[PDB]
Amino acid sequence: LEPKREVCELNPDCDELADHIGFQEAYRRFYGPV
Repeated sequence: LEPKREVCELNPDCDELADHIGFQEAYRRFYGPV
């Protein structure tokens, strides 16, 4: 797994994850590999 969540921070879709946990599950929802 490489730096992929860099874009996640921009899109509120998975960015909201960092609000209560901020791990990867949210990003995996629309990608898969972390």
